[PDB]
Amino acid sequence: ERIVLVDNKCKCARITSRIIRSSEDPNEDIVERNIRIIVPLNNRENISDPTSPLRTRFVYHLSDLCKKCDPTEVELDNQIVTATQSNICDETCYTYDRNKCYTAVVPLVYGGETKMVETALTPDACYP
Amino acid sequence: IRVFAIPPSFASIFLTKSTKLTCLVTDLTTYDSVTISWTRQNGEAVKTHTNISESHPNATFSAVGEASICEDDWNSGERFTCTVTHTDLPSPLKQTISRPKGVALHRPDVYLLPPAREQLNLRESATITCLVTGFSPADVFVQWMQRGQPLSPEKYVTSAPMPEPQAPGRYFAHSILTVSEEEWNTGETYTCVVAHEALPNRVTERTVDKSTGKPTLYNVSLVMSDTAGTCY
Amino acid sequence: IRVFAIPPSFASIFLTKSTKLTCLVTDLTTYDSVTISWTRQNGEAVKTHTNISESHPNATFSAVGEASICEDDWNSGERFTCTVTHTDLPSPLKQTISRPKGVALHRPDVYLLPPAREQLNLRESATITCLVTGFSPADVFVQWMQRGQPLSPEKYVTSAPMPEPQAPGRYFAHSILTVSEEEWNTGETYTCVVAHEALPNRVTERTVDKSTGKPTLYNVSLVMSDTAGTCY
Amino acid sequence: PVPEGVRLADGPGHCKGRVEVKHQNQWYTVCQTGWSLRAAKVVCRQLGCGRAVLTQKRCNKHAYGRKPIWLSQMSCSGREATLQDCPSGPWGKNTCNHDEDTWVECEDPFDLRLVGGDNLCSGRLEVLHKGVWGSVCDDNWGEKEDQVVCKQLGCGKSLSPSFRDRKCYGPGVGRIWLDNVRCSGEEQSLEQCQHRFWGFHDCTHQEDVAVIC
Ligand SMILES: *[C@@H]1O[C@H](CO)[C@@H](O[C@@H]2O[C@H](CO)[C@@H](O)[C@H](O)[C@H]2NC(C)=O)[C@H](O)[C@H]1NC(C)=O
Ligand SMILES: *[C@@H]1O[C@H](CO)[C@@H](O)[C@H](O)[C@H]1NC(C)=O
Ligand SMILES: *[C@@H]1O[C@H](CO)[C@@H](O)[C@H](O)[C@H]1NC(C)=O
Ligand SMILES: [Ca+2]
Ligand SMILES: [Ca+2]
Repeated sequence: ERIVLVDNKCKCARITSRIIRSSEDPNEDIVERNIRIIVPLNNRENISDPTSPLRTRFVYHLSDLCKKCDPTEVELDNQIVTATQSNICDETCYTYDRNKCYTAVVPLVYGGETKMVETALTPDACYP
Repeated sequence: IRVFAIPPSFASIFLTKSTKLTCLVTDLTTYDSVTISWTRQNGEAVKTHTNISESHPNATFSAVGEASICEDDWNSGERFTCTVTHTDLPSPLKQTISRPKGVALHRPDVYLLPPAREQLNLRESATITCLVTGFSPADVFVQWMQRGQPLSPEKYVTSAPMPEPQAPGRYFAHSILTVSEEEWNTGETYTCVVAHEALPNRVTERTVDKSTGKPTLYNVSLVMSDTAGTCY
Repeated sequence: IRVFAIPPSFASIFLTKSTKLTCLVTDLTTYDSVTISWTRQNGEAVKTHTNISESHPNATFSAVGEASICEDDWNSGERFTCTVTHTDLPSPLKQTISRPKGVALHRPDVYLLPPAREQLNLRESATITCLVTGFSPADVFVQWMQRGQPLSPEKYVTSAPMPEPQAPGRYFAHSILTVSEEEWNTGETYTCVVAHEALPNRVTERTVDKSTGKPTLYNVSLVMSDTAGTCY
Repeated sequence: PVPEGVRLADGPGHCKGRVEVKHQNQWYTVCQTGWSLRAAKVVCRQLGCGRAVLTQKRCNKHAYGRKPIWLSQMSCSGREATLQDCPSGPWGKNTCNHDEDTWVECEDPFDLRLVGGDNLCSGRLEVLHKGVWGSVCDDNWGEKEDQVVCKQLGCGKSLSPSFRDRKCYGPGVGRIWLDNVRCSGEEQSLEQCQHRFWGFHDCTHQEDVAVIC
């Protein structure tokens, strides 16, 4: 019955909130705030850079995670108008995305050919 | 005995998409048909729908004369005047009307306040407040919507835009939507649509329900896994 | 007395874009200019710029073949032969070389093993091993780069692909990189770029440094700035 | 005395323009006091355009385009398919208070194409929102939207590709229109399926999606 507030997939943070009915009285029901954050201990600071240093500090601004500037459509009396959902936005992130695929260009040398081939940083998402 | 000279606001030129201009002559003196003729700078009579008002409680004759000139005349900044021609009590009134010229533009920082926990304990009449503040031309239109469908206009009262106390140039305007407490306690989503000139897409929608409100117990879990490079 | 029959590996086709062919003749006989003629199925002579540039202690001359056979002709899987014309010891050395037809393609599942702490405690050198394992075409090309520029090919040692013990159709190779102790302890990221036929992208790269490879110390710092408030 | 087909003329195409009406082979322009997006939805649903967007009651010079004013006033419920279904009861009362006309602007109808294939119903997926032919994203691309796209063109069912023919059938050039297209299998067109906003994606062109039917 819990709804998903954000389901951010490159900063692993699944914010859900449920109004769990703790009693028959509908006033003392507590509004839960489940924030499930999966912290990659082996991912680097720039995830598209293999040679980047390992990430030691993970900072999760939940005001930035809960941001919404996909403009929704509301229906007025004589018009359909795009509606901005937040005043915050008008970005670095720590985990790979399962839907996306990230690539890196590495120099491969056989003598002096120096062919700049590409490398699939994750293998499963590019070629399932 | 009173008169009005209402200009088209940003409400009446956005939800209806037609700049309606009327000078509400309100029960001055018993006349057969109070003619109302809007005029431009040269002074020709704009084609005005002159409607005779219904029987007032004070029963003196009133009229509503509206002429829907389009957006170019109001956007150009040209003053108007309805030449209300008086044969009975012959005192002509030049009720002038013009757009605000050269006013500033500041974005409305709209916030949505859920009903107070003190108020919900009385089990009726939850009041949700759409605090629209920080708008400079002082013309704001606020509509409350349920699930994308607009609410009744009697369900909410939007205050007139009063000046901001701290900031001199900006203004603010409340919107008290009174709903049943059993409606708000089911987590029903309430959306405040606010329209103003300074907004980029010209309409802002903020949503509130019991899930969006301040959580009384967080459930933070920080899974520290060294193998999940991707996300679950 | 020994003539190589070295085939074009997938490195020499994937990087140089031309299937380089050779049959290096070492200390065979005293014949003035050892004539290497690359012969196809039809037997016509392709352009063979034979190179004589190696000095032998036995005063026996050397010859290296050269063929510009295209990739589509080699991938059809035909039996090739340099028909070496001999006037001294006139035995036609029809050396046979062909593609293994119908072999399976299993991608290398590559792991980068950081050097063991026992070799770290010597304070002399560190040995980084790349475990390119489980590849079926059995022609591996692993190249090392130190945080962006490629390393020297003589700095690392690449083992020949031996048959994998626990799986019949797989082959495994080692890439041993012997770097200094103070180079490893500064935290330079060492990459294992391996090129192979069997991957869809044909090139993958794994990365280790001091922090990533071995969990000697995990300085994690988690900051949750807001942890409150409204969210929708 | 009833709508006999409408049109949106004197404007940018057949989807946007001044709304009119037909009765016993006289073309009558429409002017109403009670007119909202409901009557716009009925007008754009009848004529053939995609979806109603905006409706004004705009000014003009009264000498130009003086078709005679449709005196019967309707109040459309919103989900009516045709103006026959709209209640046009009162015939005779003049309701056009001011000498204006109604300007309905509909969305252009949905044209979904498979571009890049070898002249079958295959290739990368391309959609038409307003005037731009653009691709969609594959964030979460499943079989339900696959068979929805295959049934939109009327070209059978999906063959369930294994990303080889999906990758080899074009990288796709153009603005990405749709992201996170989550279908159900029963929608007759991709516009009925939920997605992100039109053109508000998070993926590049290399993350394009092809559909093989
Ligand atoms: C993370 O690494 C990637 C790859 O090195 C960076 O992307 C490069 O950005 C520069 C500057 O815009 C471009 O010239 C390159 O072509 C990009 N390379 C690739 C493969 O996209 C990226 O900028 C890095 N991010 C940060 C924050 O440092
Ligand atoms: C540990 O991480 C914190 C977080 O940024 C950093 O300030 C500190 O310098 C780090 N210490 C070491 C020894 O890496
Ligand atoms: C939320 O709290 C419940 C206990 O009330 C717990 O079982 C559950 O695991 C929590 N959610 C998460 C994501 O940890
Ligand atoms: Ca994708
Ligand atoms: Ca997406």
